Amino acid sequence: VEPVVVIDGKGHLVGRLASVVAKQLLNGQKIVVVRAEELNISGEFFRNKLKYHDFLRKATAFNKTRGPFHFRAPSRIFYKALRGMVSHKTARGKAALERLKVFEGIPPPYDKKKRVVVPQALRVLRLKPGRKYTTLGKLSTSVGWKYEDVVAKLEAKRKVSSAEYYAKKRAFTKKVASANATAAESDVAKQLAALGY
Amino acid sequence: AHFKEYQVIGRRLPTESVPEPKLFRMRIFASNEVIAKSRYWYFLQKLHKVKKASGEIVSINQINEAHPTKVKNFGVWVRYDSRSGTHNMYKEIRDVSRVAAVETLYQDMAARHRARFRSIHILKVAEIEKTADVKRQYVKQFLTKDLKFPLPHRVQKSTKTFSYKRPSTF
Amino acid sequence: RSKRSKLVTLAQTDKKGRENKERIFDEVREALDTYRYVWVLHLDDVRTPVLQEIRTSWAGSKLIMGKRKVLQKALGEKREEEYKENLYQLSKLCSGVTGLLFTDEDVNTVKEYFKSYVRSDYSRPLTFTIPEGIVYSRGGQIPAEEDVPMIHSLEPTMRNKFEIPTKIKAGKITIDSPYLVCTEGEKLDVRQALILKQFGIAASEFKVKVSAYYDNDSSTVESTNIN
Amino acid sequence: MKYIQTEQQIEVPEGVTVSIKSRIVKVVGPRGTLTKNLKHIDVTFTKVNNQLIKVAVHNGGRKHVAALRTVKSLVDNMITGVTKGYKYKMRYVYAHFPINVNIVEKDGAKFIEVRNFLGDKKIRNVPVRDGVTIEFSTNVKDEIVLSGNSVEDVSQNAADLQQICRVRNKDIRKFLDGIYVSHKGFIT
RNA sequence: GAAAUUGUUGAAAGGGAAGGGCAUUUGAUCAGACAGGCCAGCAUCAGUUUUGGUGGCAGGAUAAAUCCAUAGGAAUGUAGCUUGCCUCGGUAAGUAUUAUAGCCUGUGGGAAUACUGCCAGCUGGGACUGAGGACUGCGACGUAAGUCAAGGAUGCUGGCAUAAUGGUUAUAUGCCGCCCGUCU
RNA sequence: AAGCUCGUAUCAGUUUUAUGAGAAUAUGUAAGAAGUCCGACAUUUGAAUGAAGAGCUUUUAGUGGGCCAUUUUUGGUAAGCAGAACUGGCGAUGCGGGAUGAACCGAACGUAGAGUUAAGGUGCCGGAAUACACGCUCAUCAGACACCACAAAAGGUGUUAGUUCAUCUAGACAGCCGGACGGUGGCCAUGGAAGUCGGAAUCCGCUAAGGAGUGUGUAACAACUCACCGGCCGAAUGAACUAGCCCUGAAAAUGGAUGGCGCUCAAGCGUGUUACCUAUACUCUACCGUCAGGGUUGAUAUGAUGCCCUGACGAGUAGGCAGG
RNA sequence: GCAGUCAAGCGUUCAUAGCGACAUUGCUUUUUGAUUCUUCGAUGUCGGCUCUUCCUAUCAUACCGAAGCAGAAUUCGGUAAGCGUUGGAUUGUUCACCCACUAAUAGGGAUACCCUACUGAU
RNA sequence: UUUGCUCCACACAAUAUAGAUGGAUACGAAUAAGGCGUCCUUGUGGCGUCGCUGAACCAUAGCAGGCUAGCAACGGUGCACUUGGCGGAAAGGCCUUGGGUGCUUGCUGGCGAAUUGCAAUGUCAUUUUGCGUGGGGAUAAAUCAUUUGUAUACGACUUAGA
Repeated sequence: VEPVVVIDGKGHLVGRLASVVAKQLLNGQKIVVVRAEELNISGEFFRNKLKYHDFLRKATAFNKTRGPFHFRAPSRIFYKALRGMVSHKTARGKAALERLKVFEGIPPPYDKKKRVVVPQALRVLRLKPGRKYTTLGKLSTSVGWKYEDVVAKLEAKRKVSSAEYYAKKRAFTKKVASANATAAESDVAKQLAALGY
Repeated sequence: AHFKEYQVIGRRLPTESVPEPKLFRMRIFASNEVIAKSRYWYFLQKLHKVKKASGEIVSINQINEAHPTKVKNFGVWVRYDSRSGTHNMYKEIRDVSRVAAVETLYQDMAARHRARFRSIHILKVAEIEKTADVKRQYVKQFLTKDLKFPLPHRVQKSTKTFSYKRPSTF
Repeated sequence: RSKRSKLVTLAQTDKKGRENKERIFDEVREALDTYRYVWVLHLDDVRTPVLQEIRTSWAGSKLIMGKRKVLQKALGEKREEEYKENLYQLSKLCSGVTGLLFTDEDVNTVKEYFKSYVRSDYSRPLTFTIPEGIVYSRGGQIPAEEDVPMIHSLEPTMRNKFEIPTKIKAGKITIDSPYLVCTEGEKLDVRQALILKQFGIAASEFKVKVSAYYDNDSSTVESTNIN
Repeated sequence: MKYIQTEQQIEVPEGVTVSIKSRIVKVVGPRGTLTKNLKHIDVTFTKVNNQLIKVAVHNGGRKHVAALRTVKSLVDNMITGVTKGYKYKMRYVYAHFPINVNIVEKDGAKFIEVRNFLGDKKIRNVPVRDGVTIEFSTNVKDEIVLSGNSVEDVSQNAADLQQICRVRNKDIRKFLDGIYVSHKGFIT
């Protein structure tokens, strides 16, 4: 429906987000993803770390400079397990992934913009309670992403500036809501109340 | 499938010097009439040495249960032939009608013992009108009075893919 | 799965069953009609040779012990059901461990004999201590020459559950500081009861008490409330 | 088999207070304050009045229930830390070589130093944690006293030092020396 | 004065392959007819087919049920009564069988509905198709001449009359494709 | 293929009746005029079903290398193994699915359009639902398809559903305390051995219960505990066995795979209900082509191998036939 | 290996129509370390280097548990493959087996200019 | 090497889109919990209220959006100026003062729309570039050749030279 969609990757699941992201791509909704270090995976840390090490040991026997790249950072993990879902070798693939832009944290301009989610991939919904999961930021930090303390800091700055925004917006919407309330019990409003507004 | 209850009554053969072999009925569970008839011959062969050519149906009657509204804690005896040799069972159910109860039971055996419908003889199904004859706990715990319990963490299901709310259960 | 495995033995002993329960339930009612009196004796802490002694003492009387509700089975708790009349009232008062006595000689000799009968048993009374030196079988109650040292195997237990500071040099056991084991005028902790067991100190007075009696030909309850 | 619910209760005396937001628990009372996080175990609390409180599980499995009694065992220890406070005690023993024992406060870290283990030259530091106090023993030779409100903290600290003074390469059937605990009781 | 092969110019494409096949786009290029050729749309009907709503019917235990009346019973015990405390109602028992709630079984009553199946019952939306080429016949409407959904489609209207549709062709794109012949 | 005879014709990789040989399966024959009587008996003339035909004579081309699967049967550990016999698939044979294939499931082909399905599937690659519903399972290599990498025996204080035995408000089990006596330190054994270094035996009184005594351990003794009983608390609980999921059994070495991604109230395993996806297979329709049954020299006109009407069918190496 | 015993279980139901779990007993070239120099048709073509990487079921180097561990060192076992495993003596022959060092001297597997790969360069 | 290079607007040309055709509308944090209004003892406080999908919110009428008339209110909004702020993670945008400038569909009037002939995307946006426009702005390196040699297969890397 929109030109652009801006996903928060928090409390989310890699496979089940990758899937919908792929289909929305190949139907043509340009997508950006952010906060991928707040992402999550089913299964415990040790399981996911061993799944990563078994990939890690796989390179070309004779020359590693051409062989598989064991990318570390979380956005690139999500991109890995998305380009497995699309035909990157073709041109339709490459012209899908020229619609995908994946980041950590929320850099600009997107921090001022509307973050969304996907309910059919959330952890809290699409898992049972009383069950494990792994934080991707911690996993990447445990296999050599050397950056985790920094996105923390910038997330702090964005959080405080957004809370200071939220105060203003809450006050202003309080004012307009009080105004519309005072605008109530007036026939110009009562007609709309009859017609569902 | 969506099971049904069926009366089936059969008669060995009209024959000279043995007219009207006495009668043979069964209470039978199936989706339609034909599977009832086939299960009827299948169990009826087991009881004694007769066949479909040496057999015949008297008639059948579909059985609508008398009290749909009434909860009825049933208890049922079953024999079945598993992967290994056969063995028996008694189970305890809190369901509405015999048909919905056994429809749940066949699924339950299908889960817990890989019980397909062929190898599972309904020995008997019954009602337990009073308390103090239930043995199990996974029925008993629903029966105390003033009973209440919550449904936490309802997994809602949106049709849309995106949403703008970072949702909440309740 | 994931159970606590109940530990099993191969002992030649066997369990009691219900045959003993029905046996004593029969024998109580057997004693009832044949004997005249039915005495109730409240006693919670009793000794095996002492019970042997009092068993062999009174053959004219018959002492029997058993579970409370099995005695209620035999005698019958209510007035509505009982072996004979005017026993249900005595059925109520018997709260704790009780031993039933059946006499036919005299009502007064029974109540007075056990008030005369007093012994020395463990508290379960005065205070005691140990010196800050070598420890003995009594632990300084007697002269140390005739007092023999405790055996060194149980010294870790003294450290563990009696909590006492101790350290084992060559075979004499020793300590650095003394410890008053208990005080007077208070019912004892389990460590205090057990250390006076280990010393072998039955410092507590012991009297078996009576709470009531019965008599058939009168068919009445004798209320004798004494300790 | 989905026991439809199960419950335990935590009974509490008057003078102590407790307070719980979602699973974030605090205990404030005579000795002072304690706090713990329970966001990982997915249970539910409800108060009746002011001495008693019901943990509860709805529609739970065996593991999901076996959390519960452990939580009860946690919370009673928490409360009793504030009512009584806990007391452990160790003795620093030797055959031939007298141990040196020392508290040191460097950078406010309150380290515990030990030396002269069978004549070894190495210094072995054991730090001290929050909300736990240490006391060298009065009037008991070769003895040390611990005091605090957090059982887990004091016990972990007691374990650290007796692992750090651990003998290796040698036979404990002949060699004896090592710091262990006399007992584990309350302050009161 | 052909072909392999080679150069210059013009056009086009190009990240470890190329070439071919089905359809189309872009670009280049091109024949035919208007003095009736090309592309489309609307209505009605025919064939195949898909998908909705609504109507009438028969069945089974002439549904069971619900509902109404009716006898009896019991509790996961309702009122009421009784007891122990006690924040003076609130627990625990014991009573109590409708009482200051009600339920179950059994009998009886008259309907509806679901479920299944039937309609030569109606009615609508959407796609593909347009074959054949004076008439002949089984048919319906009717008093009727004649009319018609009756042995295969016609009518009305619009614009263009040009590289616009289409064809060829390089190329991109989706998908597919194992190198030819021969003995085994 | 060329003739001759039939034409509704003898027939059938087929059933049924009847009856044989050797229980079913399989296997054989009869189911009429070519038969019944000494000129008499026609399609109710002797069961069902189906029939682009059936038979006789002459001649012509190619062919006569086996493999695999089911069954009976012989051997063994059995093979990409051998001894025998029936049937089927291949080879000549495309196509949808099996991720891909000498052998599996489905289905045999003109060119095309629409429709509907098969086997297999519907998280994304990928057209089709992150449909609904009951359960289970959480694997430090989970598992994801029958025969297209399987192992059992068993082990498992992981989870579930069970069976059968047992105990129980006349007080089940957990947990705390006490009781847990004599001849007795039982017999020789010994230097010392007293409930336990040890061999033989192994009992009786009181008993609620207490063995000539499970472990702790003294040179001996001693002391402590449960197994055996009673108390204090009060509701269920224990033993054995079974079977589903799970772990283990169940290992190599260039870096490596449920097909990849990844998936855990699943996108897994077990079951059900509808809906949905698409193959040259099915239906309908136009056209081509052959083949067969029918009509058609007749004036006027042009083709008689021609024209017209109807129907069904179309793969195909060697080889054969006809038109080009 | 063969033959028993013990025998959880199985068998239209079953001891005894019969199998069978785990242990046990039967000597199998000698009861007092006396030895015995027993290599008895090794019928195949590799053998021996330059030299790279991988596996662990580790020979030392790590950290650990238990063992009569008083110590030193040793006997086993566990996680462990990060790093290391030699110089000579003897045969066409790999078969055969010593001396000494060191911490040890573990076992295994894997013409050539032409396009590719590798090492390097605009 | 003729006056080339740039930035302000603007008339015309081309070159194509991985594909605009009302708005990419801002908290964070948990989910066996929380948002919002409010009260006071400022709290892990109380009182009330909400959720069950954004099927919302904001915007929206005029010829693809004209010319005009007023009524009422001091507002909203565009455009270029102007003031002071804020933000470095990939800020390249978000605020705010001042006026100017319009339009107002907040309410009520008048005029015009035809003929594209019943529809045919019925062209409205935005990338890049060029040639011309009339107005400001600044008027350099590198390579080769040569020489060295810290380098050296040839190239290259490093140096020097008005």
